[PDB]
Amino acid sequence: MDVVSLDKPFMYFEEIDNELDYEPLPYQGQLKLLLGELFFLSKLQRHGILDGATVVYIGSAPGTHIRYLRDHFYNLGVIIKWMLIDGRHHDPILNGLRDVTLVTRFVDEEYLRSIKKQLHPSKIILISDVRSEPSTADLLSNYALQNVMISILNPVASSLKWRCPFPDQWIKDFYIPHGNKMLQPFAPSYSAEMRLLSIYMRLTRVTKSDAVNYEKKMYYLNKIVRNKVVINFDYPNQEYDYFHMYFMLRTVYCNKTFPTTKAKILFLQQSIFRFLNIP
Ligand SMILES: Nc1ncnc2c1c(I)cn2[C@@H]1O[C@H](CSCC[C@H](N)C(=O)O)[C@@H](O)[C@H]1O
Repeated sequence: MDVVSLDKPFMYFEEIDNELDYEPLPYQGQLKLLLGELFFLSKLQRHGILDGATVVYIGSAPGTHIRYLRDHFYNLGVIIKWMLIDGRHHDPILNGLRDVTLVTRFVDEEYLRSIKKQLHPSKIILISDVRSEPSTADLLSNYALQNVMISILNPVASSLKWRCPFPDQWIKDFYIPHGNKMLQPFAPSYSAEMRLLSIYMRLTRVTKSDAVNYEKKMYYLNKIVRNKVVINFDYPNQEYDYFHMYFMLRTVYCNKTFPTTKAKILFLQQSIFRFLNIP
């Protein structure tokens, strides 16, 4: 790989500072979700709004990584209830947890109102990973449903699956919430997916020119940036994705104390990799 010297990685989409013309690990998907959700929920913990909340995770199955998320905050003493809702069955590793409610159901507008009624007036934190390759109509239907989740559940914060439809497959302008577009390390090599993180809802219009901007910015990120070795980085692995993961994991809280920040991140990465069975 090519070498580079960086003070920090790109954390949000807006920070990508170049574009490029697009051209055609074990269980890496669970690692991608676990890191982004650790990042999101740790930010909410820093703002002091996580304690006492109920996390409503829609599109959670199988959700093997969710067991690590729940165990992490449970051992920190943070009082969290989990509600995992998906039409498919969840990973059996999520069984036998009193603070984790497993729901086998595809959500619609009617069911969203019923769960809001039963959880009201407790704080709701929404995590959505719903999907269906998907067509642009599928994405528009998925993103419409995510808007319905927010307008009905009225969460204090939300993390939404966000991949803009490709410009050559455009159908119609649509609206998404305002928020920060978190970038995902260990995503597929040329994925353009991000997580929309919002702390509360004003809607924002997405156009075909935005789709072009997304496509070129994310290709430059995947083709150029993520194939760099950060030579100044003090870490056993200097590849950019590990550099990126390192900066996400340093916002994570820990019960154990460490002599250095590097020792803390190294412990966290080892803990995550072992649970996900990554060498
Ligand atoms: N309306 C809905 N209500 C409920 N779940 C819905 C929908 C719709 I539309 C789609 N999904 C679900 O989203 C998942 C996408 S991959 C998750 C991956 C998961 N986050 C993991 O950790 O492995 C599938 O499991 C699918 O069943």
